[PDB]
Amino acid sequence: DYKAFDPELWNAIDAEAERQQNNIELIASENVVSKAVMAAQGTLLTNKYAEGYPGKRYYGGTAVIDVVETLAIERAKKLFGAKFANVQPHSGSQANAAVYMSLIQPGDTVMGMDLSAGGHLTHGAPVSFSGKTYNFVSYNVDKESELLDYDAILAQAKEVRPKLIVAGASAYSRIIDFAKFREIADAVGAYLMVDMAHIAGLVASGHHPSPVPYAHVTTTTTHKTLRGPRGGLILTDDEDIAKKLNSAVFPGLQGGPLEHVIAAKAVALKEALDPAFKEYGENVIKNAAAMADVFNQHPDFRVISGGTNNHLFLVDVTKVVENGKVAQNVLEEVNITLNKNSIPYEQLSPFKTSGIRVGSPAITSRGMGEAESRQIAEWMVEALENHDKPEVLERIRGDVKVLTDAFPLY
Amino acid sequence: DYKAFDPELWNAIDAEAERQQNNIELIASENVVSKAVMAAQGTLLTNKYAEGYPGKRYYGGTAVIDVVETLAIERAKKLFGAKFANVQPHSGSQANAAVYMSLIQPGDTVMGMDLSAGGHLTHGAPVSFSGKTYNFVSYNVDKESELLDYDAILAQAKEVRPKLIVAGASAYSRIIDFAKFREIADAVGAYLMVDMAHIAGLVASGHHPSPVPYAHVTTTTTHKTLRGPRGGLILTDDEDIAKKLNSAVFPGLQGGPLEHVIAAKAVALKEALDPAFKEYGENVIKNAAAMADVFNQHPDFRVISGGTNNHLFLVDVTKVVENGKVAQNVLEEVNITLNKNSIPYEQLSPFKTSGIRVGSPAITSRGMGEAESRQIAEWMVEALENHDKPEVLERIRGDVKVLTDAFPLY
Ligand SMILES: Cc1ncc(COP(=O)(O)O)c(CNCC(=O)O)c1O
Ligand SMILES: Cc1ncc(COP(=O)(O)O)c(CNCC(=O)O)c1O
Repeated sequence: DYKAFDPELWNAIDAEAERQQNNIELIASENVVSKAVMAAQGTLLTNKYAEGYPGKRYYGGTAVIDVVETLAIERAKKLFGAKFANVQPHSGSQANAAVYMSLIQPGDTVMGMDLSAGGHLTHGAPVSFSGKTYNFVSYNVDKESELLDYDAILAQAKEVRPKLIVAGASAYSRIIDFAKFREIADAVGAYLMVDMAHIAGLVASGHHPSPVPYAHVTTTTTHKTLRGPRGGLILTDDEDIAKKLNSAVFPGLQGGPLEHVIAAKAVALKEALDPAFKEYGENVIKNAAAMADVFNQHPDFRVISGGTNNHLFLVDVTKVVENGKVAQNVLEEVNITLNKNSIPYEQLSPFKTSGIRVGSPAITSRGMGEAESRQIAEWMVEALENHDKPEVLERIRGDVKVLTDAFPLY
Repeated sequence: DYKAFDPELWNAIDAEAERQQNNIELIASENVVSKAVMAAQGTLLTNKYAEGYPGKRYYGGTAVIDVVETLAIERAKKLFGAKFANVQPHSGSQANAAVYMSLIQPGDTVMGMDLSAGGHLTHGAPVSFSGKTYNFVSYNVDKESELLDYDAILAQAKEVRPKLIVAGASAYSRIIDFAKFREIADAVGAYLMVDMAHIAGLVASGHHPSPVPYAHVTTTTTHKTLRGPRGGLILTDDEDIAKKLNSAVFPGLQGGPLEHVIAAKAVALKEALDPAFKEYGENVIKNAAAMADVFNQHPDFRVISGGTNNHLFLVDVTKVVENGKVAQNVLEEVNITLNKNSIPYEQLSPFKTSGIRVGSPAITSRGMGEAESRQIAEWMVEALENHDKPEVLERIRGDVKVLTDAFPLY
């Protein structure tokens, strides 16, 4: 009945479902969640106000909510090996804000990865509250290797004297050495915060090393590789920091939490505890590597750092099309959606960029394997090399429908 | 059948659905959303990253999200009579942070309603980002009348000279005069921001005059009287302000918006544009006045300000029990949920308080009318008077059950 009351809206919703089905989604930060995760978010837990924490709420009627939120906290702790977790943050951005509010004061100096080399807005962009409220100094990757250089970062930290060093990225493909990051922090008396949003699913699956034992605080989105609902999570092993973080999230930054989304976080966390989640990780890794190999081997394309050891990579497209916006547009013409992306030391406009970013998680969740991944990468190459040949694009689009038909979304 | 995979979680959701069904929910900030609102939040829109705004997004394949977000925006504009809307804020709290970021600077001075008299945490509590970043100086209500004194407030503003005045409350039962707050702001060169979270539904129905033509910026939750999903929303008629508001929400404070929630916002807003929504407004007013009438007349209970012209009211219970907190524990024992609440010039610990806050929107959304409202108040009065007599509560509990069964939740 309700779809009949509001056809403009439900038309659009059904349209997005079909668009997800008919597109090869390579946006590295997307995934395809389980029906269970969506169903948890679609429940009447949305009607409950629950300011406060389990056992100390500011409203009655919260005993069941407590069981739910407590499930979520305990499942995170268990899955990531942390002594404390906070599952209330609305987003990754909010989780990160809460941590800054807990460990440093406005105007304090913070080191963060450079936007262009893979850092997130909340790691010090001047347009973000992060850059506005704190004095962020950025570190980069090496210009020749495109890898983190832990000695250079140490040398810079010794000069800069930060209160906090932030590690983690949106577009770095290689394994990060968290033990080195903590060594660096320790050497200049800084806190270390790790934002593992992109890699949390791989930390869970055993395919990326955990920052949890080395960071004072670890943040993540519950979406992305962890294949959860859209939201945030915070972890730590320090009881005192945990009190500060809890106060920072509420009443410091947020009001009432989204308990329906929290339910959905509990769902996702239990899915990631299942042994099958190790299989998903292994496949995420293989699928991304297979796609990258195609570009490595092709002479007109270069993969940043020469490859990947996680779920994503970047490709410099500028020998074949003008810039990354162009490549993003062309691939979209063949129902392959990704995002243009700055590469390290990017020479072009931020609105244009020299690169594209590709990820495996969504296709891996639809059940695709190495060969499909390889084929996709061939079609991307082919579409960019023939971007001005409508007839080729038309043909690729049809080949892609065969593949999407063959691995249905749900 | 995924519920079989996680029975702890899903049993808990069932428990909460039965708690909500067998409970008279009088927490004034709660409501009961339509199946359609829940369904929209349970969609696969949760899979989609949409940093940016309609037409100017960071990622590809966002043409359908844009239709959905544009519906929410267009509906908020039609419904509230505003020229601009931003529907991305994750919460009421995030919405208010964004306005401050847009209109004033850290350290600037702001007047907002005092917490004891029903201002919100984000209107200046020293444990909120609001009081930590900006110099909040509170106005109160008259000590006698327990009403807002616009003369007193004008004079205080003339001493204080705030950059911004914030009006709106979580616990004031009377009409707020937004024309007066704007003439007050105007007299000192201040912006006026109204946070209408509690009354947005009544504004929507015509039962409370609107702040929108008087406030430079209006904020609200989408949950509460507007009967929508948990979320925030921001309105203005000034274009230059709108641009800032948008930059503040993203990349200023947030990252990716919750487009499934935004779909749900769109749903709720079309519901509120339906002429049936005015009938709901009407009953919300009446049901609250009826529950309030019972306490006025009872000699052991005073109702703050003497009564109400909106969806809520406060009651001093200290005659009959020690404090608000105790009231709340007792009433919960008969399946009546509300919250303890400071009364103006609260004497007692804020962990205790002298009052209860009562609201009609949830019970009105279940179909109850004046007789049931009145009866519910009788039951409350009765349970507080008989608070250590378990055989009585047991009886009230049973009579409550008849009424909850009679007005089933969905
Ligand atoms: C590392 C990192 N941290 C925080 C966030 C922010 O999360 P919210 O959008 O939930 O605020 C992101 C999003 N990154 C977007 C991307 O790479 O596509 C991120 O990659
Ligand atoms: C006036 C007002 N403004 C903002 C908020 C905060 O919204 P979020 O909780 O979505 O951040 C509230 C919550 N008020 C809680 C209550 O009345 O019980 C509020 O009452």
